[PDB]
Amino acid sequence: ALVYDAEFVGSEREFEEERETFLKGVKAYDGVLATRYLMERSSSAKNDEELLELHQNFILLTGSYACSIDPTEDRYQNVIVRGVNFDERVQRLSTGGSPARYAIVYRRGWRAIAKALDIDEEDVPAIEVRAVKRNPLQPALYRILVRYGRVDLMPVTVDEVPPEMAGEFERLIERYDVPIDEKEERILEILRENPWTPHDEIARRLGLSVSEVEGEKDPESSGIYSLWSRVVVNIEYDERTAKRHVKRRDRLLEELYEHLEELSERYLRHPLTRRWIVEHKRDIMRRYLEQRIVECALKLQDRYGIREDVALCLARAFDGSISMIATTPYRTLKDVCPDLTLEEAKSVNRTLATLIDEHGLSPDAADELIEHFESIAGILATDLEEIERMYEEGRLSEEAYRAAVEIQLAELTKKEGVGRKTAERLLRAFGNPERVKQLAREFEIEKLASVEGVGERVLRSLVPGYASLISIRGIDRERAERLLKKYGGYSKVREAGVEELREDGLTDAQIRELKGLKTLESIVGDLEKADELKRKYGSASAVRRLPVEELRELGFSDDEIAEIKGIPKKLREAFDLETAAELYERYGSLKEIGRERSEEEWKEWLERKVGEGRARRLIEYFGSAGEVGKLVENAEVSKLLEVPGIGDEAVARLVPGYKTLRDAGLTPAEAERVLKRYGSVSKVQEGATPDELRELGLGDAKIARILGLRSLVNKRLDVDTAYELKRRYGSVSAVRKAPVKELRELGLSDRKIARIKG
Repeated sequence: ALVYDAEFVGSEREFEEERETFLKGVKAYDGVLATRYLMERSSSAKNDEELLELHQNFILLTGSYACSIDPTEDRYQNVIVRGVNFDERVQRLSTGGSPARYAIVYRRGWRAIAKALDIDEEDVPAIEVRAVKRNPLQPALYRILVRYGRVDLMPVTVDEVPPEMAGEFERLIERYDVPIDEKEERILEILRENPWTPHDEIARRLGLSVSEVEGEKDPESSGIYSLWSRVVVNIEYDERTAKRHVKRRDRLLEELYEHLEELSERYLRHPLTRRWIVEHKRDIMRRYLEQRIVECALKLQDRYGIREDVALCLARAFDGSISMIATTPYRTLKDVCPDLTLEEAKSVNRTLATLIDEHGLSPDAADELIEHFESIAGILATDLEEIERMYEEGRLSEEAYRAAVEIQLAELTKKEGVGRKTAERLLRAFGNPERVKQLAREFEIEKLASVEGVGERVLRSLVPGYASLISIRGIDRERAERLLKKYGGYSKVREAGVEELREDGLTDAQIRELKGLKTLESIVGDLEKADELKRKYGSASAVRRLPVEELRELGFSDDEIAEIKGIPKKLREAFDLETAAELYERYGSLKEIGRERSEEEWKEWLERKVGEGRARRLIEYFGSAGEVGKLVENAEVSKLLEVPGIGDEAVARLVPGYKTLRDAGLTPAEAERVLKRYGSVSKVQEGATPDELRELGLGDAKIARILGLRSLVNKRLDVDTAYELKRRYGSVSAVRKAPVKELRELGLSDRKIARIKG
């Protein structure tokens, strides 16, 4: 068994009220477990909808009591979870906080707290707060509230859950204006689609690990946990709302149990009473555990390719929890499952994998970092001088200590302009790289520049939008910081009103360059107007290609409108401005504007057959489209082919039957004589004779194809006899069925009769 422990150092009074709080939590979480038990089998739409709400209500109250654990954040010490000291982990965080509540947010973290409070009134006095799918709140936010003991923020009734803490979580994020890095934006993208997307799924879709997605439960980190921490610490604590919540929840917990009892009869023989849950607690927990072990073991095989026996071993030893395994040191994993290979361990523990493969650490040195900092994010969240203090006190080996420092430095030196000495100076002045990165995002340019080594290039790579503004001539460092802070980033500086920027001290040339209004100010002399059009429409091409009515409507004179559209003056007073523009932006220029069946009918007929391009080639070559149409009707193939760009393909599309004759091996001239003489390939097959085709200069081979005789010529019959055989009888098929003696009367030999018949 792994080590869970904690000692209570509060007074006797504080011991009593703390056990009171924890036991209420256990009782609330029993409701989560009991309702979960019922939800395993569906009933009816209205029944399990009522059951779901009850479930969520238990989740809220469990969360609320969890928030109340360790209010003064000093009633516990030496909080140990699975051999790991949580006191040291929470103290390293910039916001600190209760190590007890910190433990609760972890799976089975309640075990350390239950031991400290001597909870023995119930078999498995669990309090969990990691519900995802059925959580009435945004799951990450829910855990962060518990972490920060926000009794004031945690709702005590599903009906009183603010949308901004659930589906509309975006409203809460935008309300307090916190810095958000690129990775966090990628995560929020997924969560906007589905706020209740599991973190393993988010990681899978972003090509990240769970740890990268989650981050530390502190503002100075990166991930969804860090983002929510960044928001929540900005929300002032409401003591009155907290006390109202505390005043109401005990009574609410009883109502939920009364509701549970009545609703349970709708699902079972006997009601689910408080007494029933307590007595069957151990069996309910075991049932949950065994089915989690199965699912976990399968996942270890499917996703991580771990052997079955090893997977089953790991799953049981760690409560069927992948996230518990993924944060467990290699040695601890190998102690409970000796058959585990390092590659298998590196497969599930991405932190271990990265520390070894991407940072050349030994497994033992990596295990030090995992036990002390949990992940890379933990190292980045930790102040440099704190890591150095840990080394001096002999609580970190040399290999582990130096690797920590290198990881902390590399986070900054990967930026252009930042060397080791400058990176180190930034860490000593601002603690950790995450703080340094957040200062840049808050545009604290002067603050960062107070450090030696931090000049223009460093500021260009660290501070978002700084390089963009400082590139504009006449804008120095001081003004860049003012503009960035005032409007909240480069893009919003660029969106600011013209008059605003002028009174900020910017020149019209600077504003023009900022908004890219150059080509639009050339079109119209005003800058505000040019910006309004850039805003209202899209580009210079959009304003230019606008209808003339709307341009006059915008306040443009007809002189300007023609100038904008580029309409020359012999076109302006020749027509009205409406038609003058219509004709100009239809053709290239002025001189290109200088451009049984009728002419237009023949034109559109040609454009349908050979295309508009090839048709114009024909119209230009000859007199008109009516002349081309006259050649087509007379099967003048050769003369049509005299046109450059017009080959067999186009001619075949123009004159019917030509392709057929070309396929049969006839030259264009030969096909022309046939089409002229007979009119159509159909009438050729129906009426033309071999003697007539030989007159047109055709050889016996082509004639066979033309008359469709090759199905008889192949039987070593000549064209003449095949033609006569195909004529007297219906078709080629009918000849084969003809009487033998009837063939003999026609003069056919026994060998030819044999070839025909078989």
